[PDB]
Amino acid sequence: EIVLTQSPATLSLSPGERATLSCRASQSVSSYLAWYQQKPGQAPRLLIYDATNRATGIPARFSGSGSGTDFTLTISSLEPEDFAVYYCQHRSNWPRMFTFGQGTKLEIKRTVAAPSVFIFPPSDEQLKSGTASVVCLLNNFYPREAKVQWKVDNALQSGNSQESVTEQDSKDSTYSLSSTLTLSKADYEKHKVYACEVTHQGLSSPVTKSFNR
Amino acid sequence: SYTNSFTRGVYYPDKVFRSSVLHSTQDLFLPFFSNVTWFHAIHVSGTNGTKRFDNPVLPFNDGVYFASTEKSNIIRGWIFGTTLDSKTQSLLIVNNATNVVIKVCEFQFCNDPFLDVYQKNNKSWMESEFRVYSSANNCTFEYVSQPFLMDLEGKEGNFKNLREFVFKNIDGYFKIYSKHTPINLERDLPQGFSALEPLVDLPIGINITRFQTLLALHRSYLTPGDSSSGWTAGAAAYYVGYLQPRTFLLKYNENGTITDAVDCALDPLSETKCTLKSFTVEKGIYQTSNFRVQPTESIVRFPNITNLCPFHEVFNATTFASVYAWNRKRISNCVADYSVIYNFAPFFAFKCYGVSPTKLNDLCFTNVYADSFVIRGNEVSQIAPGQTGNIADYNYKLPDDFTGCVIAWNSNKLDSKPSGNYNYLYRLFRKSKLKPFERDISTEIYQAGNKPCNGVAGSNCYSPLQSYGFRPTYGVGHQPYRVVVLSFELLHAPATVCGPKKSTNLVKNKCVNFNFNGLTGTGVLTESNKKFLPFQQFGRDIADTTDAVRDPQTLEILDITPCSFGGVSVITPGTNTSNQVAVLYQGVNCTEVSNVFQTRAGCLIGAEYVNNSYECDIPIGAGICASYQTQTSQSIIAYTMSLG
Amino acid sequence: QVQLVQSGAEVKKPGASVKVSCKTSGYTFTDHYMYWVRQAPGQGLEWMGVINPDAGSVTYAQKFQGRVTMTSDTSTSTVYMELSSLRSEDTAVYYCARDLFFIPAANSFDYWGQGTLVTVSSTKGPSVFPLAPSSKSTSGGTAALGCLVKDYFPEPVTVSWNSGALTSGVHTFPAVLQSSGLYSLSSVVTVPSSSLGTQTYICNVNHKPSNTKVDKKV
Repeated sequence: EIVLTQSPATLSLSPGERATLSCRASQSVSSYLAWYQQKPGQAPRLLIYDATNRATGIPARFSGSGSGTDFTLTISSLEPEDFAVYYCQHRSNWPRMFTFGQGTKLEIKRTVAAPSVFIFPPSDEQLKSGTASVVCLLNNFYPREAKVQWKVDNALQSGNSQESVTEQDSKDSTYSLSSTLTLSKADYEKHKVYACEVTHQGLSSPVTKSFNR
Repeated sequence: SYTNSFTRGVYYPDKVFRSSVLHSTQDLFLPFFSNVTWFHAIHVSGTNGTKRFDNPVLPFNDGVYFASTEKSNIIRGWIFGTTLDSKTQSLLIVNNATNVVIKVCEFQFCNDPFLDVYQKNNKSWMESEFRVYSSANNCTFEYVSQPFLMDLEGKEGNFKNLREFVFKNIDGYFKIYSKHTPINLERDLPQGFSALEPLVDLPIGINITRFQTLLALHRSYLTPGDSSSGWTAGAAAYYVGYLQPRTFLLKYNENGTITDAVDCALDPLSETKCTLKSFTVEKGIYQTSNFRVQPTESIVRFPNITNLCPFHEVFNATTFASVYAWNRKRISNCVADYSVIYNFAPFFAFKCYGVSPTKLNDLCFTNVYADSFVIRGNEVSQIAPGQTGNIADYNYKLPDDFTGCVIAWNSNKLDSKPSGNYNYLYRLFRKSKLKPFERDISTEIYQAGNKPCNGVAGSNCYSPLQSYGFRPTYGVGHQPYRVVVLSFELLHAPATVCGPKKSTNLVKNKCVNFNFNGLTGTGVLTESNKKFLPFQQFGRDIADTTDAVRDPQTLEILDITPCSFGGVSVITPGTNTSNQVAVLYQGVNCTEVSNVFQTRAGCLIGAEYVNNSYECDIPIGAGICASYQTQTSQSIIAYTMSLG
Repeated sequence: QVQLVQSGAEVKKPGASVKVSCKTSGYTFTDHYMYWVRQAPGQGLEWMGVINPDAGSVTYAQKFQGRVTMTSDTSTSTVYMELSSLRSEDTAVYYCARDLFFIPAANSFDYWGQGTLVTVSSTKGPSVFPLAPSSKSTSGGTAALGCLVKDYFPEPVTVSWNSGALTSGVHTFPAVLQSSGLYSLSSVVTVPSSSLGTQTYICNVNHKPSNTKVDKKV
């Protein structure tokens, strides 16, 4: 089928400017395309259908255009209620095989915030259960770009760490990242030094927080 | 006279390209090693001096293999026709200089179509005089064909010009084939394989049972003294073949050309290579019973039609509603028959925007929505995919993917009435633009500008209705035209309306390929008085072979006998040694159709029983053994195996 | 107003069938097509598929192609969708969408439902573990308190602090599917270092499917 692919997939702009998200294809879909808008936590709404005309209940700022094998959306002025994920879908006539793309996230452009690195050792109550989980906290920072490194006695560990990134806050447009290294009680008591290395664009040098058991 | 066409008569059946495949098709080809009607077209001069020539009315049964060895202008035309009395369309393919005048006209030209050469080398001259034809009637089809339908001639010591034309009697196209190939010898027979590519395909249809060739008269000056006896050596000789339905196995080459062919029928070696699919046949039995030739006819279709869908009352009823309340009628759980539509009345615009009208009965449809409505006379085409009309934007609108039809006709006889005609409306005033297949049956007062119109309407406000005055004195453009659009949706589902499956008239007592209600096979259909159960449709014998089937049409019982003639076998000693082969019809006493010897297992045709005893080379059966020995010039012999 | 109401939550097992309904309202359910779209966590819309309101005229997708049956019903005007043999990759939020066009044609989706979080796993009980910061973790005069909840697959948990009295600086991370098949997330809150030891902070964990309420003091 028609592999609808979107090139940018991440359009970081500021509220007030104009945006142009592209979604190209292969076959002639000049008059066969739809535009959606899926905010996190609700259902996707129809943004632009038929790729040329405006839908109902849509503000005048949303204006779409394009023909052939190259389409794009032309937003007039970005608003706080506009930052969401947008998709594209064509209407195949004979074989009903409506396909979608991948989505483009619209972020808010601000200053480069520095990630506040915090590390939390596992409490004795969790150690009594036989499990150990060290949490490395990364709050109030620019778009997730901080790969988390776990060093146990200067030895790099991989495969046993899980990362969780929150959505963009509506108050300060910052992000939060939490890394949890799950280890057994024996492996936890076997070693002494545990470190969390953070490398982010806002940091001139990698900041590593470590503690001694 | 007669001749033998060794391996000539093969052409490309279809236009599909193929490479390195061995496909077998059932068409009308020329059988190998046949008796082609050899006719030497030369001058005949009698004792009295009257010039004469042979020109019989050769019958065009189903096709010919007309070849020609003309030098310059001896054979430059053909004549086709079944009546030749101004009753059917003829075909005069005038192969003039640098062009070919293909004229399909119905008239009676003459009985002896004579024509001279008149080798005028002038660029502006007509060689086809008015002596060939004398009548002039309405012609159905004609063509110019700027590339002349004639091969190039060569001038050399012994390299002559060879060409052949394969014609058929297909109702769709004439299937004209042409190919040129130079010969290398002057005294050897043209033994070789040369396929013919389709040159032109005239889309004309007419019954043709006979044909006539167009030779050159060239009797301007007989030059007495040198041609007193007519002719000595020979000017040209045209061959006349006859195609027969056969299952030819074609072998395509790497570049996509036919280098050889297998008859698969009427020939023991061809039948062996067909049933074994190998050229170098080994020493085996290789039974090929019930698969030899069996060409008779072609009757294959699905019987047992059923309840017709309610297409009526949508093309012919009492009164159709306007575009205001256009009626909808879905059609499901039935099989559509798009043949009674045309019988209603001569239409005005049969423009199906999604499929071809001749292809409606070739695919299944989920549900057809029949929407009928009466409109004005100058808007018959406004209701079409992508059209912005006052009755196509604020009323029933078609989308950009309408895979249906816009069938419409004139109703100036049923819907016309000498009155005010307050029956129909069109509702020109509408708030928004109607989406595809949107029906608005509301009567709210329209309001364009700022004007409160709750109670009644004034000047700024309008009513969503207007009388569609259809006066009988009005001409085309203001007459009531009934339009019905059959919306053909495409959903992969248990579709019902596939097509009007209509079988043939149940041919019997004839060995044809039968396909009745799913089951497909071959054999003969005979009469049988078997009392089958009312719910049983298929029948099987004790040997799991289809012996009788219930007619899906009106109550009748048939009996499908295979005609397996026991078991047709064939012995081949290998193509590497020689090509002589023999057939053993196991289960035949040499009476149910050359050396003939009856064995204990069957009738061996193609070998002689030798009283001597040798080693068993090819196991025949019941002690019989065959081999290929140099008997005193080698042929397959038959003998009893030596046990010691 | 046209408002398509759907079901709530639904848990299942590998190799089963889930029945999710999406009732229509406001408009006459005889003319507008309905589609069923899947939204995977983190991914986008995946499959199409239309169900005819009048008859059984359906069109399933190419990925499934036989393992889904979309029925129709004109009595209560409600559609159904029974996906068969749910695997570990079918856990998503299924939606029901209408069309701007009528029965014959179909351009796009305009009216959507509310979703239905269908998942495939084994149910169990949750567990809460407090996360206490070290004495050397005080950087920039601020401190972070956290609570690590674990062993719970469903995610309706709303980790509130002091019964919702503390809302500034509270960050609730999304749940992550562990290797054992159970989700777990942590909730952190930034508090000044001067408030350490003087103010009592209690993280309130509530799990409705298991009816478990645990208040852990930090």
